[PDB]
Amino acid sequence: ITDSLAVVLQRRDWENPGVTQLNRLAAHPPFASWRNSEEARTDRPSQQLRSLNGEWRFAWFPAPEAVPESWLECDLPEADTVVVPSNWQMHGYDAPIYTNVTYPITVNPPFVPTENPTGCYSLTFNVDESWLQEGQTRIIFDGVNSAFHLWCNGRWVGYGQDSRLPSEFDLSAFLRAGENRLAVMVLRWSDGSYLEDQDMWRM
Amino acid sequence: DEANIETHGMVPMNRLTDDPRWLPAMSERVTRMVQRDRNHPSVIIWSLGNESGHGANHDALYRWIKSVDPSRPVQYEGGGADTTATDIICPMYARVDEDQPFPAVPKWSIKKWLSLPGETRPLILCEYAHAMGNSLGGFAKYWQAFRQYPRLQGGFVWDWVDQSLIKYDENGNPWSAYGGDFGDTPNDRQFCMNGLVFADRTPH
Amino acid sequence: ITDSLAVVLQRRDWENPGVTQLNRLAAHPPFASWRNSEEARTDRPSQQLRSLNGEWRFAWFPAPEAVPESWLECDLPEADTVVVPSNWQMHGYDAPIYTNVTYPITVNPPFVPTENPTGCYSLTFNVDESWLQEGQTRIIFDGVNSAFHLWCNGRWVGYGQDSRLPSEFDLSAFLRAGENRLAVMVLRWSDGSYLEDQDMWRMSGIFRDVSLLHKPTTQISDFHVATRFNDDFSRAVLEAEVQMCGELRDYLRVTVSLWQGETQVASGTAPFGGEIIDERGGYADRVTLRLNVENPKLWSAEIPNLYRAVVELHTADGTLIEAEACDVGFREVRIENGLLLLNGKPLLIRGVNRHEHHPLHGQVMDEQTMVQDILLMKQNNFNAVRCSHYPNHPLWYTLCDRYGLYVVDEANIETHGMVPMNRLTDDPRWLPAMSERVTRMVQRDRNHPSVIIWSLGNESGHGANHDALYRWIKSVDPSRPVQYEGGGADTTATDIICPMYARVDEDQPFPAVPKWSIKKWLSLPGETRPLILCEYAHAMGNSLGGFAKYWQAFRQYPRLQGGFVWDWVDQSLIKYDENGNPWSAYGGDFGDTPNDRQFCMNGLVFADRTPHPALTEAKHQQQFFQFRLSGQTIEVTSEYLFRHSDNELLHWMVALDGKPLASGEVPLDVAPQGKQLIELPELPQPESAGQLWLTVRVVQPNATAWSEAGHISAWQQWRLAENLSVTLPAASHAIPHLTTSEMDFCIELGNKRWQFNRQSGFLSQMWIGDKKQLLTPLRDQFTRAPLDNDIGVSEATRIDPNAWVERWKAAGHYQAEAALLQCTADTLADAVLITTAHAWQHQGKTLFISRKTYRIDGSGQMAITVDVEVASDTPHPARIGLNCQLAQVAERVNWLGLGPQENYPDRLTAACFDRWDLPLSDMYTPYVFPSENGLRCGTRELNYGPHQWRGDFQFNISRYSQQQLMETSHRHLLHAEEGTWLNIDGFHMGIGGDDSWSPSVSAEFQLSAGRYHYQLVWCQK
Ligand SMILES: *[C@H]1O[C@H](CO)[C@H](O)[C@H](O)[C@H]1F
Ligand SMILES: *[C@H]1O[C@H](CO)[C@H](O)[C@H](O)[C@H]1F
Ligand SMILES: [Mg+2]
Ligand SMILES: [Mg+2]
Ligand SMILES: [Mg+2]
Ligand SMILES: [Mg+2]
Ligand code: NA
Ligand code: NA
Ligand code: NA
Ligand code: NA
Repeated sequence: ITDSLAVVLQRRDWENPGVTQLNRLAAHPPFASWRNSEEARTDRPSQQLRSLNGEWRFAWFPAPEAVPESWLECDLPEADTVVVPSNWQMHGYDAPIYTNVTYPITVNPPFVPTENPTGCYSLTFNVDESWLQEGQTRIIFDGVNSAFHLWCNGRWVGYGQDSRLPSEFDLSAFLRAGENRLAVMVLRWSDGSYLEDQDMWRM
Repeated sequence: DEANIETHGMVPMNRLTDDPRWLPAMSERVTRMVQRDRNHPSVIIWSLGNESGHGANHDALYRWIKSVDPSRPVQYEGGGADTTATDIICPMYARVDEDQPFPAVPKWSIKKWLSLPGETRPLILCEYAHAMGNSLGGFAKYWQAFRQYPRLQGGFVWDWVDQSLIKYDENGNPWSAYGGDFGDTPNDRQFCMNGLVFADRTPH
Repeated sequence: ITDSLAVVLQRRDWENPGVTQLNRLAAHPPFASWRNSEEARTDRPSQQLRSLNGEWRFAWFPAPEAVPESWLECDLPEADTVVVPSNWQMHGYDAPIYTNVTYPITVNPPFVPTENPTGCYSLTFNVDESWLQEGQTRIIFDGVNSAFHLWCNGRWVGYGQDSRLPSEFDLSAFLRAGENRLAVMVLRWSDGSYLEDQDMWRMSGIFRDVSLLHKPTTQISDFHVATRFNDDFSRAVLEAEVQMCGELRDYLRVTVSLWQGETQVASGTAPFGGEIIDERGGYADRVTLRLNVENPKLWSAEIPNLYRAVVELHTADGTLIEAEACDVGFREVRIENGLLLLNGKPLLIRGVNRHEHHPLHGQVMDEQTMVQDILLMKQNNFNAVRCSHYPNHPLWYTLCDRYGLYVVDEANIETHGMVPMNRLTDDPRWLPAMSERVTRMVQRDRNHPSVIIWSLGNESGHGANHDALYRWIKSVDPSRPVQYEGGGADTTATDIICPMYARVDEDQPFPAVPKWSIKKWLSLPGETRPLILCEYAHAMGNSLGGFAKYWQAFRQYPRLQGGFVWDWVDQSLIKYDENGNPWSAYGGDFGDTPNDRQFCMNGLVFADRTPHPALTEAKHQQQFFQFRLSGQTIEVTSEYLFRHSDNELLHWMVALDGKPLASGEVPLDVAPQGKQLIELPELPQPESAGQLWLTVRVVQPNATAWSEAGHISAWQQWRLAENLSVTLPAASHAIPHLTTSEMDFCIELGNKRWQFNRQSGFLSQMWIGDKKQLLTPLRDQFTRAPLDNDIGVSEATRIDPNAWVERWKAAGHYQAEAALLQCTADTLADAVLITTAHAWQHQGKTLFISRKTYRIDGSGQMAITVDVEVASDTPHPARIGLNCQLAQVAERVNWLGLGPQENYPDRLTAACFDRWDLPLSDMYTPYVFPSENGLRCGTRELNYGPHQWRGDFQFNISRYSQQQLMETSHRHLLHAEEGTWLNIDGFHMGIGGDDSWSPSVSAEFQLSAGRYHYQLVWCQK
């Protein structure tokens, strides 16, 4: 219930420079968690590290509000299957903008426009329970533009800003053995946007 | 390595950078970077960001890094390319011999810049020789100067690849698109194409 | 619904350093929103400003969760009516805690404990709708500890952290005409708590003012003032920067006027829009004016010259939108070439640290008190104060501005309990939080002239966050230097070397963060900064020993620019006994755990603002006039930088052993930093025997704003001469008669009789007539009821085997047994002679040996001679003297020696040698935590009752045995003993105070000679 959109979006974290993250872990150099020296030594691949890149389900909305509560629970009918990672403008969802100096949105920090292209990404996956027993399990987004909320198995997890750095969260307490489902709600505009006026395509 | 901060559209440019309220946000942007990348030998300079004027938040951040990672110098062009927040004079587009004396943030000929009273820093252009379209005229002037003045230690050309996107015609023919080609508004058109190479990595 | 607690508290903002506020407005100097220039100009009261202080409804809960949803809606049945502002522990809701270092809660940032005392405050009020129509209405909390949520008319509004700064919110959209209701939920613990580990009582609530402010939609959002001068201060520039909020229109104007009372000194008007600042342009919504001022009058703590500045936001036609104002001081603070200057001159800080504390109100402040403090300080020669360790109540600054005191503004950050101390300060994650704490302060206080230094906080180690912040300020406000002691007192984050408790000449070389002798500190290779101690001379209990050493050094070393004593007032609270009797309480007195006991009492004054004796020592060492005596000439030197001795009278006087022979008066005429010679009239050359002493005092004929007429501001005395007595006692027509029992010896002479017990070897009783005179036999004494300093602990937990007391105890000083080695009696031609020798031992060790002679003559005088030997290997004893309990009890006490206040060997410079007479009561110092006190040194003659003692000693006298004192923890528990207790010391150890958690008594003050000798004469009238 407090995991409810209605509730979560109430705060409008994306319109507050004071909130740039929620429950996001601390930063650090790259980890693999090898369990064998040699492997690490030779840069092999670590099994404690797993990619979630691939097909995912996507759905676009003109606004966060328009997102339907069910989304949390169940995938949409009208959802598409998409490759991650990617930029949604690249898939026809909306337009990429090429402005230099001038902000794409109206200048009224820390406010973002009411119509803010929301992208609901979801993904269902499996987890070895071995992981579920001992240790700690976190998820990592190397890059999400510009802002976003996150749920795991219906449960609200956290929030993050800054499109260029990684975001990490402890999933440890939301995971179930076997089948899990992530629901990431991503926003075009955020207060972070005011700090991202680079002369490039806005995606 | 450069922090993710550009407030270029603000007015004046440092509207936010000079505001405490934004300090935390900014802060995160620097700290985190550092935290993440500091072990790579290729990173040799830290940069606070780009075109965000010059504000106190900058000074504070500059300092922070200095304290945390003294192994690398810090640079930042905003607000004149020679502020208290930069270890290197890193202007963008300063001419070899001509001065461009804008108010508040003039761009001196780089040879002159070095000699200003009290100036002691090295100078490296953060941006030079705009490679847009049929360009790069005058490149050699720079090289020569760089070669003759010790304190002129080079620069970074702007920039590598054109920021063009592919589109298709009815015949499913691909073509290079730029600003406004997506009905995107507002837009700056070709301005996103300043590379030395074409998006496909084919050389100009 | 989303206004629902259930929902709101879901987030648990108070357990997230990332969230320090929600919907809180921006910081700024104080606004009133006057709508009339004159009013603003004269500081009248603005109607757009309304106080919500008063009766409010309160209810307490063990936890936030326990709060009931209805609360939002309706007041509770079980609610109480309470006064705001206040601290709820002060009303019995829960306990106040007195812990120093150790955090009250468990260390697990950013987590607070589950049981967290919640206080629900509510208030219903009315609003003129006029306000409701146009403009903007916000509310302001000057102080709420530690964190809180807020609702208005059922609607959730915002959240805030940092107990020491104001929180503002726009109410504009929640107000209804007429009846409104606020609901504030306040929490004890928050993540903010981790940044608030100050050594003080841990309290909570809405302890500072609550108010409402009505402002135009288009208003003045902020402004700053700055003064620049020529090389000689012959001319200045006032520069004001103003910012506006609202919508911008070309007919807008700004006017800034400067007033000197009735006089308008300067004015300037302009339209918004700044100079180009960068490639994008300037600030359209700001404007900066520059006013020229010729021969401005400077502000100083010596002479707080003020000006009034008015900022009017108006239209081009003349219509005023609103006004704001402030007092302005023309002064320049700068560090140049190792020195801290003010208006070009190098300062000498006579400072003190001060907390916002009231014995009754807890942490709630008021004008009345504030002023009191100020007055006192000023009267005691203080010129500066440090806001240990958070921004103070706003009024304070004004007062200081007006009265004249230099101030150090300090950010609200102490993480003392962390480990290592900089665990958080060195963490980026905490940077934002920290940041807010500094930025906001600055934003708020920067226009006050009294603030001359910014401080980043206290005892939080040294971390990068510090450096960053230091820098920030430097950039934003270059007008003042920044200091910070953490991490060694000399880091990159401080402009001044500001250690705490560094000794004058001794080094304390702790690892990583050694404390060098301050003279040495300056000379370290590459060091160039000035040094000012942020804390020195711990005033806990009977302390301040060694104060003068500091003063002297300060005076001799240029770069030593003073310090701040720690600290002003004891942090004691009042309690009541069953008889509804009030009494001073300290740590643990509320069952508070954990606690640091007396540790919260380190003031120069008692919570009621009653002075400790130490205060005087301070007053004297800090005097602004210095004297030198040469021949018949007195040299006077002024330590004023800016004023002339225009309210000064010098009274002098000569006395012989107390007998005044001549006195005079001379008006002072000295320039700041100048000398004045005073020629003395031929002095009297008494024949009589005794000591000739000269004494001078400085008086303020006329009253001042902080002093009464005839105030004494300085004094000094000198011994001119000595005429030794060569006379002899005339013959007695008789001589005492000795009688020997088996049990003792009896000396008789007239009505007089003396008895010495033969087994004890002591003078056991004596009679005058048929009246016994003693309840206790006269005997040697080598110890004292430990002083705070002797005990020396800073944490209840940690005991120092090196503490004096520890050593004394362990040595058996407190329990050694006397042993008669010998006792003899003999009859001389003119007297009777008694001889004794005792040994004090402990476990086979002989600690001391005492050898005496008593000689009674025909005149009925008893002369005593004492010679003591002390084992080289025993710890130096606290004292060497005698004691006894007299049967009698009298009203007054009269002596010829140093006085009149309590004075100790290492704390007696302020004392004067003269003849004093006081009531017995005054001979006792009611230190809350009791110990040895009331001593007076350099006494030659003492009178009590029919008795008289002569020699050269120190003594104390009261109704309490040392044992009682030593055994009672609170002043309120002592009770007078049967007669009068008298302690006569041939010698007494110093008291120390460089710090109170280590041995701080200088060697020159220890009883280390090994051999001591003293004599006395006892008689009656
Ligand atoms: C330097 O100039 C180029 C112009 O093409 C870009 O705008 C960069 O972002 C700027 F830093
Ligand atoms: C300096 O020392 C005193 C000791 O009584 C207090 O703990 C202050 O807070 C500290 F800064
Ligand atoms: Mg935000
Ligand atoms: Mg740009
Ligand atoms: Mg918080
Ligand atoms: Mg402390
Ligand atoms: Na070169
Ligand atoms: Na470009
Ligand atoms: Na000095
Ligand atoms: Na203390």
